[PDB]
Amino acid sequence: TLFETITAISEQVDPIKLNETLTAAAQALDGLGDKFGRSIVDGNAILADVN
Amino acid sequence: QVTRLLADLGPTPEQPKGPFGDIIESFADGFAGKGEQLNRTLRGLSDAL
Amino acid sequence: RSLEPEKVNTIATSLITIFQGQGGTINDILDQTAQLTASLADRDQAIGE
Amino acid sequence: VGEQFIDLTSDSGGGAYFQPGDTITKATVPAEVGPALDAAEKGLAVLPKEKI
Amino acid sequence: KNIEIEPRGSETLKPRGVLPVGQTSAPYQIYDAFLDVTRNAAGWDTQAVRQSL
Repeated sequence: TLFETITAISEQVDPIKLNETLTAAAQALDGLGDKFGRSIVDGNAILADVN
Repeated sequence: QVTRLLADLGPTPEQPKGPFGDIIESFADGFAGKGEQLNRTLRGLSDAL
Repeated sequence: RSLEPEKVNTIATSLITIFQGQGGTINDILDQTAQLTASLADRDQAIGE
Repeated sequence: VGEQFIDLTSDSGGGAYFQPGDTITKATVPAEVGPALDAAEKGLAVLPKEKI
Repeated sequence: KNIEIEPRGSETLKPRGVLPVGQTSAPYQIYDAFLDVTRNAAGWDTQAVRQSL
């Protein structure tokens, strides 16, 4: 039963689409994850000054 | 550790499908048909920015 | 290697902090930005000119 | 595969010692394989695969 | 355990030839995998993870 359930999930995983999705997500923020958070903080300050 | 993770993050009477089941169900229902719209929005945002 | 407890716990606590009770706020953001962007895009020819 | 045994674990590692004929009333037992298998099967089964 | 060879290139590997360290790899042990997954799962705050999901 456990093997059947894992096989049922694995048939639905479809690794090609997962591969392209994960590749796009990893290339989205490959070298700038601190930069995005710093930008969110900067935008928080900007909104606090503009509102 | 296997028993602990299966009990903590598994199905409960309150949450029959479990955390992962609920999140995959909500993400599949919450983005059903919005893939093309999201792709177009992301392309436009990237170009403009 | 991607299941390191420090990163998982930090991300989990941060998501709990950020998205707790913010459904109405995000709904308001989406509605207001949809209306504003639709009104702005209705003047596409004017903006181009 | 097996080879069960019993371990005596003391965090302090000092002080008073047990005397012959005494009894240790505090103990623990590892999680059984059967409940873990059942929990894994249920947790994997409740996931909607079509939604995946 | 066993060694798997994937032949590449045109030059013949002479007798007593030594493959470079950069062309060889060591296995990822099963006990290493169990150690990694168990040690990582030990430190998880499962309540926080479930609440975040």
